[PDB]
Amino acid sequence: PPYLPRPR
Amino acid sequence: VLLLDVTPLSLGIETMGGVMTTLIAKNTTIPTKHSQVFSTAEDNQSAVTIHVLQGERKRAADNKSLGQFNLDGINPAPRGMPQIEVTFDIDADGILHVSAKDKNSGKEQKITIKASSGLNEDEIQKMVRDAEANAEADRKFEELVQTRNQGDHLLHSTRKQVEEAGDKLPADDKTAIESALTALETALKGEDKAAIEAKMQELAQVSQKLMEIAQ
Repeated sequence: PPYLPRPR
Repeated sequence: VLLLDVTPLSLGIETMGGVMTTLIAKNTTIPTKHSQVFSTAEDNQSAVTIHVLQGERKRAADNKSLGQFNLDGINPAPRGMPQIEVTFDIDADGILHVSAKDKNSGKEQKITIKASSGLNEDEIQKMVRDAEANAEADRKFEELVQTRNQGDHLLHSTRKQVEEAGDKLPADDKTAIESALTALETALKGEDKAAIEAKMQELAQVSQKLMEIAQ
């Protein structure tokens, strides 16, 4: 799985 | 048929290091749906942002943003382990539904994106030729991002270790580690992969006693 950024 | 109703550009989301990952390819006939599993970028990440994008570029920043929502409440885990299921569904009216669901927590969030959203017909032709002209640059960008993401992971892990180490780590080991973290962060903003890997190296060389403590 590719990864997702967190909310800024 | 001589006519087919299609989504004219690829649809997908931003993933770590400013990459677009495609869920529906350009020219897919509607209605259509597809899902793919994603995970968190850093250890213990508690929320993810789902930035929905239309376009053919591998650089997220060069695609058209359609909307964004966060999914909160992801339980602590090492990075890459949570399973965040992302689903795009385009109905026969051209309305795009995107949801994300965390399989461990059961939590889910979703948005609706209306059919007139995104690029108009002129911009669609532009976007296609732009991605063709930039095919090889985008392949190099994707390489650069693999290395930047490794560098980003080391920076994160080392910093967590510094924190957890407290006073167990000698003060001049800490000084050298902080310098090497800063140099690695500086390098991450460049487009040279070797430069990044060289700073990861310079960091690991000042990190042996910390690796010993953490261990």
